Amino acid sequence: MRLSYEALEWRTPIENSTEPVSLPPPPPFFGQERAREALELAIRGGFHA
Amino acid sequence: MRLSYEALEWRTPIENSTEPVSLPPPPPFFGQERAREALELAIRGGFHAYLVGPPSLGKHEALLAYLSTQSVETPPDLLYVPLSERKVAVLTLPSGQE
Amino acid sequence: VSLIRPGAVHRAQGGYLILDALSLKREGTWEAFKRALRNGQVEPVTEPQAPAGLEVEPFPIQMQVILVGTPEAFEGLEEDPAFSELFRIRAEFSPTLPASPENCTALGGWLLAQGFQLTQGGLTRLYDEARRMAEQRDRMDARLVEIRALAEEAAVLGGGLLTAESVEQAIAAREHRSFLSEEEFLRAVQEGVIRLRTTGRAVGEVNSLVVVEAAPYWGRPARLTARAAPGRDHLISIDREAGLGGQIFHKAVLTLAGYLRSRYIEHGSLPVTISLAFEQNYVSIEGDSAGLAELVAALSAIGNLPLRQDLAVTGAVDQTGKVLAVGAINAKVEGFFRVCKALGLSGTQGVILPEANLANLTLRAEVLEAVRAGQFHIYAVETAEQALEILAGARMEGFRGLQEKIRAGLEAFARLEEGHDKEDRE
Amino acid sequence: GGQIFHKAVLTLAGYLRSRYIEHGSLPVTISLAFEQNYVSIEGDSAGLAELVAALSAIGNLPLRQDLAVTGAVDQTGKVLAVGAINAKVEGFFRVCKALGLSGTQGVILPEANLANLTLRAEVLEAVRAGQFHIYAVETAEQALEILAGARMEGFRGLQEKIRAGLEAFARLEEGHDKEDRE
Amino acid sequence: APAGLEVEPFPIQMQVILVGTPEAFEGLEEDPAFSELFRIRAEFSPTLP
Repeated sequence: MRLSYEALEWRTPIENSTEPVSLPPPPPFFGQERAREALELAIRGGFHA
Repeated sequence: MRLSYEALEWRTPIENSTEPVSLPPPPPFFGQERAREALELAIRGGFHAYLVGPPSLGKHEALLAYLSTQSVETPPDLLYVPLSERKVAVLTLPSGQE
Repeated sequence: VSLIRPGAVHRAQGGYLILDALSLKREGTWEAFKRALRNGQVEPVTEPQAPAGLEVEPFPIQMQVILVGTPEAFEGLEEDPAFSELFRIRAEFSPTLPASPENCTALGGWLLAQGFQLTQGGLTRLYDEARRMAEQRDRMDARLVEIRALAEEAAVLGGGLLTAESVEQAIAAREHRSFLSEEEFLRAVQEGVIRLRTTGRAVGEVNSLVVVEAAPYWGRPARLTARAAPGRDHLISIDREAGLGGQIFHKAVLTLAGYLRSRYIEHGSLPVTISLAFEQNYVSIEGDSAGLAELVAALSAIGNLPLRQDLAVTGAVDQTGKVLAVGAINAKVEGFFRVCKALGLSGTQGVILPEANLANLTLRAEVLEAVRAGQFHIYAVETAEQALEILAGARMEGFRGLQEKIRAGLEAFARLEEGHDKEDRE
Repeated sequence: GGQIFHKAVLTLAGYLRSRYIEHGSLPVTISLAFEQNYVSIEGDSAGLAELVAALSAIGNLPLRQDLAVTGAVDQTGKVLAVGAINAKVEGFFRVCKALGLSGTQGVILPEANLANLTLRAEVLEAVRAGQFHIYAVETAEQALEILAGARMEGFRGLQEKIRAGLEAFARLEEGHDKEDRE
Repeated sequence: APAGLEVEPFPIQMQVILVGTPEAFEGLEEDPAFSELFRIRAEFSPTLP
């Protein structure tokens, strides 16, 4: 099938590229819940991770 | 054949998971009668033994625990005594005399 | 004289000296220690830059050396005959203990001596996980320190008390912390990057089960395609011919070739060329566990039998046509269950595995619950004919049977080849 | 030839052997060559390209040179996903733009790589303008239909042409045998 | 040095957290003493959703 431009347009659209952003810092290991949970377990247990 | 759940249920059933247990410590090399008998033979005969087995079996600690319960005759007191300012020899004394 | 610092042979005089043979071999001290034991005497080591040192009498060796180490460190050390001359008593540790209530009680007592707070359910779960690690229903893993490590992790998650829930949480966390590779594989399967079908029927396609050798505990399906073409008696293993073939894995392919050659004899050499491919694998296949899957795929390709894609197939098979036991059966069954659950359980997915692995089926809680609910099936077979019957959903015997269809397909391929020869001549 | 690349060729051989059975062993010898390459080929991404080239050579089907072909294919005949799809698509777009876009150049790639198509801005603009096409296929038959510009089904179809070419080659071989005997 | 000091070994009251690419760890975890000491594995997903 011939893919249309809409089916190939992957970029998230921009509407105001001149507006500065002000966002709070993300938590450490954001998007890495596996590593964060493993480190939490290692910290509670005093294990070597 | 289509295995039923009963034929696949391998876990030993639990009935009271909130009841604390109080069990006596097992003998050293429990379930390892071969190694225990070999070590017994090595101890009686004064032979040099060697423990073999897959890593993480707890061989090093069970060995120390088993040897601690053993009782060898009082070893003679061995000490270095200088026969001169340049020559030092080994002296063997009855235990508790050094 | 007062500057002589005592060593191990001095502190262990009249008793026992426990040494690690890996350490003795690693630091080159083995030869010096071997000479000391044979001499029965040794002197404390003196720095060679000293002018003359003391005329120190060699210290007598009145101890019993007990070298402890993995077998590899000892077959790497006993090749020297002086070792077997000096260390003659071999205390060998069985890697597994017989799973019995007495050994469960012994494990509980050992853990209590280690300082844990056990409950009956927690001890039972730990004992079951020991049997899990032993991969046998009637044997528990003797690796007590591994059980102690799991107990420590359960204590941390259980607040110091080893309840059944705490041990289950510890095991789940252990699985999850090393689940990244399986998570990526499941994501790829769902995205369609790795095309796997767990529903419907396909001809010559079967969901073989492999074990990721990068971490030899995660099993995952790898669909296997067999294509039958008339001509040479060759059974082409596309995987092996293109490298990607274990030394044992080559034996499985030859064994299947022999079984197919000897089983179907109504012509001369088997008139079909079967190409077997672990497709989208891109990695070495080492075991012979594919034997049953390859055999059923080849038989379906020969007979144009649409195999059920619901069922994964694992198990080695000899040229007699009988399914033999395989290792890591739990890993493969649970991996196929993971893939089926990710794509959505349909109530008919399952795994075909040898009867010889019944004692090795220590499945996870979720797999057992699915089996009990009827959302997952486990089929135990002893001959490849049984596995093909389960897959294609028909019996070998009788008219319109699977064996008759296979024979008809073989006749068709032989007719194609002989017609090629006939129009070759005329 | 990569260790994996060997598997792609054997998979194509198996697909061709099992798919076209009106004679005995497939009566054709297909020689596949990456001309002017002079360097090792490691992936199996060439599987679809090799398959369609072999099918065209068998059936004397003139494939469109406008379209590049990427994608692995199994012996079932179904196109499988490949890695670095963006790099290949954009490289072919670069080559087409260097030689001048004609409004029909494009790339045939597996449907399994739809989630992996994060193309550059220029390629997306060309696709939107109609100067570049992206074809997503799931079976090698679809790729051959797109390349040769005809359907396999029906009379004068691609499948019929492939069968006719196979018959011609088989006739050449059996004639060689026939005058060899007499 | 002639004899040094009779220094008592310093206790280890810390938690070691070894950080590295997987290659450096499958090149390091082949020794069973590693998995005995470092048991908690905090693994980082190479991609976030």
